[PDB]
Amino acid sequence: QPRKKRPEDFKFGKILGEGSFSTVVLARELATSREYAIKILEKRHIIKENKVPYVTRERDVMSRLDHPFFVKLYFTFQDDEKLYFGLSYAKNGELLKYIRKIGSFDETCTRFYTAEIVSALEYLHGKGIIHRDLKPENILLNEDMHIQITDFGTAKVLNSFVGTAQYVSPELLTEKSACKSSDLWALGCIIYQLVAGLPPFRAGNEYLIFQKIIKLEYDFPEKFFPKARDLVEKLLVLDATKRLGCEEMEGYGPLKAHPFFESVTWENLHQQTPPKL
Ligand SMILES: CN[C@@H]1C[C@H]2O[C@@](C)([C@@H]1OC)n1c3ccccc3c3c4c(c5c6ccccc6n2c5c31)C(=O)N[C@@H]4O
Repeated sequence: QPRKKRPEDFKFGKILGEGSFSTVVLARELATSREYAIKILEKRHIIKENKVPYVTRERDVMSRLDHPFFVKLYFTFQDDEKLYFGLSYAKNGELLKYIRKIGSFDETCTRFYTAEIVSALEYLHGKGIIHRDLKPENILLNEDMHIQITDFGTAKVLNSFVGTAQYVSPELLTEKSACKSSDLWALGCIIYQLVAGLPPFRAGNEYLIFQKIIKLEYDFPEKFFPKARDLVEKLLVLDATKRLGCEEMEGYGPLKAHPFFESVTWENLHQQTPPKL
């Protein structure tokens, strides 16, 4: 394998984002000119906050990801005080950004982008890994406009966690548990948000949001594409074992077979050219 890389091999640039225990900075490797998104974490802050298991799990899960719709971990290293993860750089940023720019997606884009996510989850769940905090802010877009799902610091590899309020599944609020269906629930929310322009469960604070979630309290606007609406209702189901896509419902075949995906060719999605937004 190559020599361990170090800080001096890069020319760090702008900050792409900040997390609670980390900072992601765009860096260009001097010897190759390649751009990487480097996640930086302070060893002391992690130990003081008892996050070692979390950072470790994050690195282990990312090291197993080998698919075009997911972030790729190219390398890691550390100096006396910090940990460095070398990640693939998704130049176009958050999907949420596009959602806001154009308000909402027409049908061709909703279908294309939902298909990529479904295809990514099928690959993720096939390795027995669950994200647990899937959302438009975590789904990035590469230079070609294909998705790049990242942020695995909250993943579970087949109850100690609750992601973003608006995307939390009901089982998480009434059992502290979570599984593949939790991601499918988040998927439903995301599909609803692509078509409507906003997530299904909204309210003044988290308590009120959690309240609507457990009572399955949301509704579709008049325009909502019929087939997408049907898919969403089969995803936003209170009983986790009744969601289209889960093992009890027989997996991904039935989900990918949904009428909404009728015209979709699942086989080579990352080869296809994305519809313009
Ligand atoms: C809430 N959105 C943030 C957007 C911004 O910073 C964050 C922290 C968040 O992306 C999920 N962020 C991460 C968090 C955890 C792991 C990896 C990343 C990451 C990558 C990237 C980016 C990024 C690229 C372009 C604009 C904003 C970006 N942000 C990130 C990243 C990236 O390109 N590769 C890493 O996966």
